[PDB]
Order: sequence, then C-alpha cells, then structure tokens
Amino acid sequence: DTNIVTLTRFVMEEGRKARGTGEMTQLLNSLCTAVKAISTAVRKAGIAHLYGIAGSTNVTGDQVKKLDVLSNDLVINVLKSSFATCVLVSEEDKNAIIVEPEKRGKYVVCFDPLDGSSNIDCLVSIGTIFGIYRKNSTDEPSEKDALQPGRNLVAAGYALYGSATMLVLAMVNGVNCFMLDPAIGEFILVDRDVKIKKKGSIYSINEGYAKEFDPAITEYIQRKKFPPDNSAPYGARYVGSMVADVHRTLVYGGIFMYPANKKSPKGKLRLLYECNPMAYVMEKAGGLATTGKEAVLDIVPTDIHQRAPIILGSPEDVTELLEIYQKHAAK
Amino acid sequence: DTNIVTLTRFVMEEGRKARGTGEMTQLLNSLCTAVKAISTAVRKAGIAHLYGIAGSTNVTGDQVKKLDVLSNDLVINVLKSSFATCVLVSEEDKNAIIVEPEKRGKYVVCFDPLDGSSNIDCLVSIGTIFGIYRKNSTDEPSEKDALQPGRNLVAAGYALYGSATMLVLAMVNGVNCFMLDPAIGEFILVDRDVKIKKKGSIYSINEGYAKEFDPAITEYIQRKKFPPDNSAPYGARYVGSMVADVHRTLVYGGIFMYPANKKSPKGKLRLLYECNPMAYVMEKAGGLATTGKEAVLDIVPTDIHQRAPIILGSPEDVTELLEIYQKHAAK
Amino acid sequence: DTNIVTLTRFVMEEGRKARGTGEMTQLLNSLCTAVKAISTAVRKAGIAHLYGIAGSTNVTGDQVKKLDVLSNDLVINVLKSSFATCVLVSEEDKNAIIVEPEKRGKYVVCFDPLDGSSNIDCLVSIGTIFGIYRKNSTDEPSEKDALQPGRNLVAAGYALYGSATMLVLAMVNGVNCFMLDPAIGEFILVDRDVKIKKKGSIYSINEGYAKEFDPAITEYIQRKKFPPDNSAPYGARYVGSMVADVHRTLVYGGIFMYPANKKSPKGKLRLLYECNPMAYVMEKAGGLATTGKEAVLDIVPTDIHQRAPIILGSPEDVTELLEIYQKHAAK
Amino acid sequence: DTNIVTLTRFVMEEGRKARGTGEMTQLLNSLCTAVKAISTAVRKAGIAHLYGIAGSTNVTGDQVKKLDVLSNDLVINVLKSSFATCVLVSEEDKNAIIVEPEKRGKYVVCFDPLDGSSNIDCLVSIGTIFGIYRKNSTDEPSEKDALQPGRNLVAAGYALYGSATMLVLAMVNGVNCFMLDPAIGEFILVDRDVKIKKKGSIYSINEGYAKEFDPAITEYIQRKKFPPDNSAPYGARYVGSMVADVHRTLVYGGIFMYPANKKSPKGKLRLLYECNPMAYVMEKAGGLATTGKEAVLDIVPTDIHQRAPIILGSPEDVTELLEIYQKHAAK
Ligand SMILES: O=P(O)(O)OC[C@H]1O[C@](O)(CO)[C@@H](O)[C@@H]1O
Ligand SMILES: O=P(O)(O)OC[C@H]1O[C@](O)(CO)[C@@H](O)[C@@H]1O
Ligand SMILES: O=P(O)(O)OC[C@H]1O[C@](O)(CO)[C@@H](O)[C@@H]1O
Ligand SMILES: O=P(O)(O)OC[C@H]1O[C@](O)(CO)[C@@H](O)[C@@H]1O
Ligand SMILES: [Mg+2]
Ligand SMILES: [Mg+2]
Ligand SMILES: [Mg+2]
Ligand SMILES: [Mg+2]
Ligand SMILES: [Mg+2]
Ligand SMILES: [Mg+2]
Ligand SMILES: [Mg+2]
Ligand SMILES: [Mg+2]
Repeated sequence: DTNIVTLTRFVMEEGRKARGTGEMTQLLNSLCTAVKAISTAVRKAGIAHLYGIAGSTNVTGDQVKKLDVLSNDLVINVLKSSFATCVLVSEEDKNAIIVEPEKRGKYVVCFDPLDGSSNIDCLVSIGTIFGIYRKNSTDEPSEKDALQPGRNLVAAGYALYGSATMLVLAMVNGVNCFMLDPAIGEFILVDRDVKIKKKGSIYSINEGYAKEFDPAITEYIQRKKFPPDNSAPYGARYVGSMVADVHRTLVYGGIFMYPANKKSPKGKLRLLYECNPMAYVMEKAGGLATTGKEAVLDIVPTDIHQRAPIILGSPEDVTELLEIYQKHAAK
Repeated sequence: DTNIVTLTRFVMEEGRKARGTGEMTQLLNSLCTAVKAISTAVRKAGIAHLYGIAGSTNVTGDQVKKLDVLSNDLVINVLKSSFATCVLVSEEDKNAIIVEPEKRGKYVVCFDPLDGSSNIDCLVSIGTIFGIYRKNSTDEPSEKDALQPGRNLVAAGYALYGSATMLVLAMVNGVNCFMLDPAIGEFILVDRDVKIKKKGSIYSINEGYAKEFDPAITEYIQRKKFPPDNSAPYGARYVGSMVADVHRTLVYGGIFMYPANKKSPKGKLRLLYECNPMAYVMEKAGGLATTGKEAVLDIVPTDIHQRAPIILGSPEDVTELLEIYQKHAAK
Repeated sequence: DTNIVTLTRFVMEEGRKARGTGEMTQLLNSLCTAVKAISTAVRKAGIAHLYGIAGSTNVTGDQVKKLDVLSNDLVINVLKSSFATCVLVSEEDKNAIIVEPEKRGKYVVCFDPLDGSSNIDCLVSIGTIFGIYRKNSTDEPSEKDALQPGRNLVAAGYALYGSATMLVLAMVNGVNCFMLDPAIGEFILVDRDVKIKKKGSIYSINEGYAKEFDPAITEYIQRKKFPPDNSAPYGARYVGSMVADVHRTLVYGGIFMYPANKKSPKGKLRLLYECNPMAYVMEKAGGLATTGKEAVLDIVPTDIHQRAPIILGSPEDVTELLEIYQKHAAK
Repeated sequence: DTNIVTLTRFVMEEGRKARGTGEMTQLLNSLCTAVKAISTAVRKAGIAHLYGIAGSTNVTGDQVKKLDVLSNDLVINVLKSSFATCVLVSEEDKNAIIVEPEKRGKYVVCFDPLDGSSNIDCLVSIGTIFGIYRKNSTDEPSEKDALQPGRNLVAAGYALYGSATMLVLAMVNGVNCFMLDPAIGEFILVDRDVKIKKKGSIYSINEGYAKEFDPAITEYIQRKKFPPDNSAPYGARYVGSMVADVHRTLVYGGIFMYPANKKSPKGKLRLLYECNPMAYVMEKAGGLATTGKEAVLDIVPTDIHQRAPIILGSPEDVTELLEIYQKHAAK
C-alpha cells in the first residue's frame, strides 16, 4: 500500500509519451481539488445547510441551487489558478469566461459544475461534467474558442458523487476510472481502460414524456418491453442525474436516452458541457452517442448553451435505435 | 456549533417521556456504529476491492456480494453487543438468529444489511433497512417472534448511502432524518417531523416488467403519462435501490411501486426487512403503503423471508391506484 | 474487521457486572462526542482560525484561548444532555455549574476542557482531562459535591490529541486506552489493562524553575544526571502539556514532576481537574502520585480551583523522590 | 471558501517568476501525497497495529520501527514517480538511491522519512524532514551528488504530525506554513513569510546528558536558569522529536540544542536529512544554526549519514551561546 497509483501519477506517465508543457496535469490536478471540495460539501450539505435555491436562474432557465454556486465558484477558481486555461464555459455563466492574461494556458474548458439538480435534496447521485479543448486559433481568446465540435476534445470526463466519489477520465487512447480515497484525499486508479459492452439489457429514459416522444423512441421502448424474438425484456433504470445514468451505462452497458420530443426539437441536455463530454467518454469506451440523426461529437455548436438530443451507450443498442429512426425518416 | 443535536441525544430526550430500560438507545447507538462502518467501506469499496460476489446465494436466490457479507456481519455483531436484542432476522441468513442469553435484550430486529445490490458496482445509492419489534411472548426467543405484522413495529428506518449518508428513523410519534457528519462520526438531526406531500408528480416503477403488469398497474401508468384532465404528466424516476426511491418519495412526494405481476404473485421485495420498515416510515410520515388489496403493515407473516407487493407514497397517489385495483377487482 | 470493540461496548460489558442505571455509559458516550468534536477542530484549527485568545482570563489567571471556549462549550453541552450529571466543575468556569433538574444525573464531573494551552499554537500535543464523582449527599446539588478527595473517583481519564487521538480511561478495576478511528468516528480498544513499569529512565519537569526548586527536587534531578552508582543517567523529556507528559510516563514509565517551589507553595496544576484525574489513572495503573508529603488522591479540597503539587509515575522513581523529601523534612 | 490557497497553487505562482521546467511543483505535489499517507497511518497506527519494530537496524544504529519502513517506502515511491529526482538519500537506506533513467529529474532529495522515533508509541509529535538539492554536475548521478553543503539547498522543510498536520516549506525567498485540511486532503497556507523572533524565552535540550556537556553548554544552561541580570529565567521545553522542538522554536522563538558532548564529538542528529533542512528553514526565517564553531549550512559533507552538532533558533539566543563557546575556545 506504499505505491499509490494516483490520477496525477497516471496522467504524468501517459503524457510522458508525447511530453508537452505539462499543463494538462496542472489542469487535472486543479480540477481534482475542486472535485474533492465539492464531494466534501455534498457529503454534508444538509448539515451545512447547502440545500435550497440561490435565488437566480441560468441561461437555460434552471432554478440555481446553492451547490450550483459553490461548485461553480470552486471550479472557476481552481481552473484559473492552474495557468492552463484561457476560455471557460460554465452552465451557470451566461457568457464564456476569459482568463486574465497572466494566468492563461492553452486549454478551453466547458463544464457543468453540478449535474443532477433535481436529485440534490433527495441525496441521489450527482456529479460534475467537463470537456477540455486545446485552443487552436491565434487571436485573442473568446467564446468562439469554445464552439468546437466534440471531435476536437482532448480530454473529457466527469466526477460522480454517489455511494463513492469517482472521477472518470477519457483521453485520446481510452477511459480510466479513479476513486477518491477520503482518508488521503487522492483519486486512485480502480478501473483501467474501460470498455462498454457491445449490447446491454437496461434502457434508461424518462417515460414521463411518453406523450411527446417521436414514433422512433415510442417504438424502441415498446420493443424493449415486448421483444419480438421473445427474448428477456430489458430492465429499466432512470436515476435522474445524467452522470449517474451514464456511468451505469458505461459499467453495466445498455442505453441512456434524452431524445428530442414534440416540444423540444433539440432535447434538453446541453451540448457543450453535458452531451459532448459524455459522448466522448462513451466513444473512447467503444460506445456510441447519437442525436438519432447524427453523431453528437460531429455537431458544430453555434451557442455555448446549445441543447442537443442524446442517445448513447452500447453500440448494438444505439444502432438498433438508429435503424428505427432511419425506418421512420420522412421527406 | 457547540450544541450538536445527535441521534443519540434526540432519542434519549424523546424516550425521556416514557422512560424505559434505555436499551432502545443502546440498540440505535449500536446500529449507528454499524452504519458508519458500512458507509466508510462503501465510500471506498473500489479501492478496498469490496466489489464482486461472495460466492453464495441467499434464501431469496440473490447472488451474495462481498458488501452483503461485510454489512451483515457488522450489523449482526453490533446488535448482539447492544444487550438489547434477542431475535434477529437478516436477508442474508436462512434462519432467524437467536441472541445468546447473556447478551439478550427485549427487541427483535429484522434487517436488510445492504439494499440495492444491482447498483453496488455502478456507485448508485444503496442502503440498510431495519425494523424493530418488542418481544411480546414469554417463552424462549425464536423465529416466531419475528413473525409479527408491521403494525407492531416500535421503530423502523433506513440508512441511505447516497451523495450523503442519512439515517431516517420513524417511531410511534413521527419521522426524523439524521445526516452523518463524516468529520466527527455522528448522525445529526437535519430534518424534523417529516411529512410526505398529499400528492406528488413522480411515479417510480421498473417499466421493464410491462409485459407482466396486471391491468391495474398498466392503466395507472398510462394515466400518469396521458392524464385524462390534460394536467401535466408525472415525471418518472427509478434509481433501482428501494432505499433511494423510497427516500425520494418521502421528500419529494409521489409514488413508488413494486407490485405483483403475472409471474410474481407476491411481488419481489421482502416483507420483514424491506416492505414493513418502509411502510412504517411511510405511514408515520402521513403516507400510505398497500399491496394493492390490503395495508402492508396488517399482513401477518408466516415466513421471515416472505415477499410482498408494495405500493407506497403520497396518500392521494396511492389511493388513485387502489381505486383502479378496486375497479378491476374480479370474482 | 466486523467486530469493532468500541469504548461503548467495552464500558457496557464491564458494567454488565454490577449492572447500574446505565448512565455512566451515557456519560462517556456524551463525552466521546465532545472529544471527537474537539479533535476535529484542533486537527484544523489553523485553517479554521481557531488559534488566538478569547479575550478573557480564568479564575487561575490564564489567558483564555478560543479553543478553551469551544472545547469548554462542547463538553458542558454534551454532559448536560447526557442525563447523567448534576454538578460540573470546569477550569474555565469560576463556579460549579448546576445541571437543571430535568437533565440531572447522579454524577459530578470535574474537567479541564483543553489542557496544554502554551502548546496550542506550536501544534504540540494537547488534550482534555476529566474526573467523575458519584454524588453521595441527598440535599440540593452544589459546589460542595465537587469537593471530594480523589479517592472517591469512580472514573477518570483524558483525551490526548497527539499524532493520534487517544482516550485513556481508568475505573475501579484498571486502565484502558482507546484510539479514535477517524474514518468511523469511534474509539477502539488498542491497549488493555495498562500497567506502568515499576521503574523508568526518563524524568519530566520544567528545569527553567531551578532557581525556585526546593532542596529535594534539586537533589533528585542532580541524581538523575549524575547517578551515584554510575548507572546510565535518566533521559529528559518535557513536552509542556500535562496530558502528553503523563501519557508518555504511563506507557514508557518514569517520572513527571510539577512540584511546589519557593514562589508556589501549592505548585501550579489544578487538583480537581488536572492532578486528581492523573493521580487516579496513575494509581489504577500501579503507579504513584504524591505532592511530596502526601498522596494526591487523599487531599480533601476546599476550593474547586485549588492547586496542588504533583509528582507521579513509576512507583520506584516516585518513592526515591519521597525518600529525599523525607531526608530533608524539617521541624 | 471557494478560493482555497493550496501549497500547489502557492508554489506554482511563486515559481511563475523564474518559470522553470516545473518539476519542483511535481516534486512537492508528490511529496504532499506521501505526507498525507503518513499522516493518515500515524493518526490510526494503534488501530492498524503500526507500532513496534521492523526487525532491523539502520546505518546510524537505530531500531527500525514499522512506520519507518512504511513512511520510507511511501516517500521513495512518490519521489521516483515525480519525474523530478535522480538521487535520493534516506536515513533508512545505507546508500544513496539512484533513480532509474526513465523517471529521472534534476533534483537530489535527502530525507528523514519519520523523525522522532522514541515518541512514536507515546503519541507524541513526529514528522518528516526533507532537503532538496539541484544536481549540478554532468556525469552519471551518484551519492556524491548528495554531498553538497546546506548553502546549496533550493528547498527544505518538514511535515509535522502533531495536534494538526503541518507542512513547513522554505525556499530562496522565505518560509511558509501549510496546514493539512483532512476533509479535502490539501495543504492550505495558514502562515505566510514566517520570521523567528530575535530573542526567545525557551531553551530546548536533553539535560539528561549534563554529565557529558562541554563547559560551554553547561554554562549557557546555568545562565538560562540563573540570569546574571536578574531577568526572568527561560522556560524549558523538550518534546523529544526534532521536528516538534524546532517548529516550536520557529513560532515561539528561543533555542533548540543537540550539541556535541564528551562521547559524541559530532552530536547525534544527521546533517544531510535532519540538521541541514532545519538550519535552512531557520536561516530563511531570520534565525541562526551553528555547530557551536561553524554555520551548519557551510559544512561540506563527506558521508551521507554524517552527524553534526546543531544549535539553532533566535539569532540573539544562538549568538549568546556562540560567544560562550568562543570564550572557552582553547588552543
Ligand atoms: O427530469 P428530466 O426531464 O428527466 O431531466 C433529467 C436530466 O436533466 C439533468 O438533471 C440536467 O442536468 C440531467 O442530469 C438528467 O439526466
Ligand atoms: O431490478 P428490479 O427488479 O427493478 O429490482 C429493484 C429492487 O430490488 C432491490 O434491489 C432488492 O433489494 C430493491 O432495492 C430495488 O427496489
Ligand atoms: O510552562 P510550565 O510552567 O512548565 O507549565 C506547563 C504545565 O501547565 C499546563 O499547561 C497547565 O494546563 C500543563 O498542561 C503543563 O504540564
Ligand atoms: O533522546 P535524545 O538523545 O534527546 O534524542 C532526541 C532527538 O533524536 C531524534 O529522535 C532523532 O530523530 C530527534 O527527533 C530528537 O530531537
Ligand atoms: Mg448542472
Ligand atoms: Mg447537468
Ligand atoms: Mg440487501
Ligand atoms: Mg433490499
Ligand atoms: Mg485547560
Ligand atoms: Mg491543563
Ligand atoms: Mg527518522
Ligand atoms: Mg529524525
């Protein structure tokens, strides 16, 4: 127990290959500090009276909670002091944040400081989602720098504050899970090179929107309940926090869906800091992530708070759904 | 912050009324120690390699996990040393456990050492469920002592290992929530005299069993999706761990269902250590808990591992469902 | 690791012999909560800005620190809610505290909320010292109830906030050490039936008072440095916190001295909540504790803040010193 | 509380001036992980049965304890994976450790994995001491690289596992203290640019060696007890762990002494990983550190396990002692 393989040691060794400026490690180390702070607050929110609203609404119209503010501040602050970022996109901020010249690095980070707001009060799993982009342009940093398609992601992942706190990280060569050791405050590698099953037996969606589902989702769900080949029906699971449902999909396999509907042409989840990071993790894990008409990572954003339909998980499950959408594709 | 209202102080003061032998406090204090031990292990299970099966099956046919064993042992051991119990019923033990004479107390405790096994590996919320019965008979303690209807419960509750660890406790006069303070290892009162909303807007059930649902559940679910009065459709939520889904139902209101079906006349959840404790908490919170034909707490068990259909939550939501069952009631 | 032997389980089993009202266990459990709270604050005092004075002076003329207040409040509050005490004597309170009728128990507790004030800022070991007396009289509880000689102690001990937090407890039959497990917030038995060595090789005293030492101490110290039989000279150790120096004396053996001097006829340490508890622990461990003229536990106090000279530790070391005092005894 | 100033952020900003390869930060971050691991083990050593010997002796003849091994391994391992060191000198290792080519950095680190062994069992303050040297030569790394005088130190400091865990760090421009926040596992700046008082009122030495003291120490101590100007005599303090006694000297001022004696021409404490780091911290804090004949940092080592007499602390106190040595200086 004297050779603890931390996220820092892990990243440094992998990055030892290309050998860069080393700010990605600074980026992640900074992010890990924020995640530990969030994990500690969430673990005792009730006692610290951290539940409740903050008395404000975000650009996407959500009722800002106190933990939204706290988590957002923690992440903003640590990312700035990392000397690794220049542009920051947060769900909680109307416009992109531009890092002061002195603390500027070459990365653009889009993040959801706290995902799963409806589940804060009921102690259900919540988390933090992030996507790292390397700044390509040469002109002054700005919002445009965060408007890159998910294919350009260099690193993505999420922190899961569940029965245990986990930091799932995906990079060019794969996905790794690190668990937070409460005693020494370190994320330790517990899962190496994670790969999602080709086909699962769990479908995850909010069926409360059945009246708005398009004929494709409606048919897919009916198929998971009444299999045509008389195979065992899929089990259903919907925690309510994207980070939780996606993580389960990653380790148990299956499918998670937050499609578009009669009232939401572009679904609900945000593309920059929700859809893209998960699509990226999913694809680096051998999975798929589609809107139902196109790969999520190939969408070229025009609004940092843009919404996108997302269907992701095991390739065979996602493909079965795409085939149905194609079957219903109209003029 | 120098007057910490712990579960111990709370119980002692309430019990200061009747003023008994004081072993209920010993019971709960002992239970709190086990819950803290479970919380700590779960928080770092991956790092401690606590995931995986234990290589055994319980009386109910589940694949025993390593945490099942650990949690079960911790609870068995602390309950024995409390000098407050005589008969113990655990999901993990084939037969009732009889406490040696020297350490015997007047309570019978039925418990689910670790609830939500399918969600262990994906870090989804899990917990511990318990029900305390006072031994009434005078003859040697035995299994029969655990075969009392839920109406006889003196105390019930559950530990929720979610984004935060909470100990929900219900007694004759009401329900209170205590949150575990990781720093000093104490459960502190965060929610006093909890009452569930008369009507919610969330339904919780595994729709993957649609092909087996009886006409009553089928109709109820269709109604939550396509309201006849054109009101907003209910939102759906199903974490997969009874403790998590029930807790959310308790604080957000709504309905949780694990009904009987074409293949499971008595549903799945166990009556002694799953259904009864939750039915009790639910009723002390002003909620309802039915099988769809009778109150859960009024069932007289004949098998400590007996299963029971359970529908619980907001009184108006549960009642709307009972009315439907009554509408379908056949000869 | 599923059978954790806590201080609570330990006390309950030992007390299972006589079998009393059970409030001693309530007393100790309450005290353990306060000690964990103090341990957590001290562990992060600098970060919580808990260092510094509180802007007040106690009856003994010390400059009250912020941790003095905090620790004092925590202990006062938990002892009151334990329903086990009636009179309380604290170093920080001018007069004895009388527990309101409703929360009254049969015990009198004298305590030093935080011992070793000079070592707070330098992060040197500090602690908490307590002495429990059973109320014998029948009239209204009052200060007089705390004016009993140490021989009347029913329980005594101290919490040591050092490299690790330890709770040393002595009762009629012996001494046991319990270590605080930070992860689950429980004191676990690590040392059973502790006995001090008959003779040590360490002397502990503040030699900065050499100019005031009486001929007895002066001669004793010279003897520890220049042994007459040419044996190895004693090693010297003086941490500055009674709890630390006494604990070391208990586990390594030797002698600790805070004698009277030309300017302090009654030494410095307080008899009620400093000298007596340690003398008691020391004697139950097979050690001795004298003023240099009489056993510390046999002094009948007349002032709850009374001071007393104290020399304690290994019987042979203490006796060698008594012989010297007797050699110098004058008309 | 959303802008936590950690040791990492602190070092990075200061180093932002010169702007180097950035491995010093990697060095320190790696070291901080080891220190947190040691702090956690020490906090629960008794419970983890970490007390006792390891069944071996070091080059300096000490009886190796289990924590010596653990701490040594943790430090060796993290320093290697930091990609910042090439030569390592540990009290526990007979010869210098040469870092494999792949993980080599430009720093040489001399360290005492666990200081204060005699105080392990009695829960008295213990710590970790380190000294960082930049490799100057160009030939293959070797032991010679660790044989530099303390004046060549680039960074030095120590971890103090006391009532709180503190990381004291000194660099070219000054000394800063960082306290470990147990909740998030981070060292936070609590003391900025620490400066020692010009004169103190506490002397720290093991007077048990009085029979071996040279006439200089003997006279100095007598002077601290019987001041010639009738000023208040100095208070005495000797915890037994260099890290603890030195830290107190740093924050309270005064003097700490472990001089040479009739049997130990070169005192006891080791120059490479004990004397130099403390002399460096002391001097960067405006203090002094002498052998009694020459500055400690100016000694050119010839043996990595070389011993050295050390007298350090407030400049006026140390100078008063040097004057006495000069008064006794013989042919
Ligand atoms: O309540 P709904 O509409 O199912 O939305 C739940 C989804 O919204 C979010 O809370 C938005 O952050 C996701 O975490 C989650 O997947
Ligand atoms: O996978 P299913 O059939 O929905 O069962 C889930 C239910 O079973 C349990 O895991 C049994 O403990 C409950 O915690 C949960 O509510
Ligand atoms: O500084 P002095 O006079 O040696 O006093 C130290 C003694 O005083 C106290 O700080 C009083 O609480 C003891 O803990 C300690 O033994
Ligand atoms: O027992 P002695 O000879 O006073 O030695 C104590 C000194 O030795 C050490 O334990 C050696 O590490 C120091 O920490 C301490 O200052
Ligand atoms: Mg969010
Ligand atoms: Mg979100
Ligand atoms: Mg279970
Ligand atoms: Mg269960
Ligand atoms: Mg005190
Ligand atoms: Mg004291
Ligand atoms: Mg050492
Ligand atoms: Mg040392």
